[PDB]
Amino acid sequence: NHNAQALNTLVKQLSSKFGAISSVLNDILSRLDPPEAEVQIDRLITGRL
Amino acid sequence: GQTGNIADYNYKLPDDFTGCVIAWNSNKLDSKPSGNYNYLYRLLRKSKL
Repeated sequence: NHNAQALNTLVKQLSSKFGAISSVLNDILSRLDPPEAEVQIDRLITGRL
Repeated sequence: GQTGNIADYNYKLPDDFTGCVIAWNSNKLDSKPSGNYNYLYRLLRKSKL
């Protein structure tokens, strides 16, 4: 159970925003210019790491 | 990271540009009562530069 739980938690943390505009990377890439999108992607990368 | 007519169709500073932008007024030299039609810019193009 614990193992399964861990995996689920990991997957669930893909949906979290970590203070970014949205969890989806494509949405950030489309909406924001690359210089502004870099900061959001950096926040998401830090959270996922 | 700035988008505009000049930025996209005339001259684009790279995303990771290193340097200084130097600008100064040139109304005395580049302006004539008849009109300085010599200078041109582009406002129509197929794709961004």
